[PDB]
Amino acid sequence: DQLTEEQIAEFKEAFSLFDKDGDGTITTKELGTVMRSLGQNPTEAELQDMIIEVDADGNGTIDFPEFLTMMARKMKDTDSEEEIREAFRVFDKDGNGYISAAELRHVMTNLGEKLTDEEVDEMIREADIDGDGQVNYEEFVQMMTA
Amino acid sequence: DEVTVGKFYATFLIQEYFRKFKKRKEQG
Ligand SMILES: [Ca+2]
Ligand SMILES: [Ca+2]
Ligand SMILES: [Ca+2]
Ligand SMILES: [Ca+2]
Repeated sequence: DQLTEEQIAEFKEAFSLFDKDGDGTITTKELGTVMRSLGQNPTEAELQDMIIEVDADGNGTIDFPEFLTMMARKMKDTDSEEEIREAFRVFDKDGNGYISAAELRHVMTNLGEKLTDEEVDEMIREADIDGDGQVNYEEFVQMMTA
Repeated sequence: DEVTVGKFYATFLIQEYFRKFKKRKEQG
């Protein structure tokens, strides 16, 4: 139940990715723009569905308290395998089952915290168990569970 | 539910991975 100041800051940083204009609410339009920047192409009906599921009052947008309520509860879910696969799909935008340095760099630039190109190479190398220069799904699961 | 919630939580998990990586690398 207990949330730390650091956990709240982490959830705030996740919220700020979707609130493109920084005005305090996530709109359906912003959600679509961010999803497409992460290589996905949701339908307008899917976008409206996602807003409605998080929007606790009726006003049609997501504010941070609504976002935090959903994320703090998700922190107590046990389906870790499904969440890690969703993260894998964010990186693996071409769906070939392997994350390249270029795919990692692309996600990095969209999500905020900057990594140098040397750090991108290092992150790939340290997860690349079999040494083909890319991160497959089973390597990614081990990376994300450490 | 898990489909919608999962997209938002996935970006958190990725941001956390990057943040922990950078913090550990620069640990004094
Ligand atoms: Ca906004
Ligand atoms: Ca609302
Ligand atoms: Ca790929
Ligand atoms: Ca590999």
